[PDB]
Amino acid sequence: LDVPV
Amino acid sequence: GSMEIRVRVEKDPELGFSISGGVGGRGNPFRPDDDGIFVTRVQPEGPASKLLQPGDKIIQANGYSFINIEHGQAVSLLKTFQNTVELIIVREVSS
Repeated sequence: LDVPV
Repeated sequence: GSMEIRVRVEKDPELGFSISGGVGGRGNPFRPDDDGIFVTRVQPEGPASKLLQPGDKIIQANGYSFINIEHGQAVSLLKTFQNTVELIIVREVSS
């Protein structure tokens, strides 16, 4: 899972 | 080939991109062997529009090294910064 920043 | 690029992104209130990778992270959609922090998606009308692209490897942010940084530490840094974030990225470029 990628992480939105 | 590769190149380094300075990229300024102004939080509004997010950076408008996602990351994956890091030491202790689950890898990245781009390179099996690299423990680095990679940009994986960029919001098209978000703050990073036209400046970042999927596959960009973040190696510094506001003067903090991201080289072999742990996953949780990278997320913490990026989320904790306010206003402007000055990145250095490594971009792969077509031969």
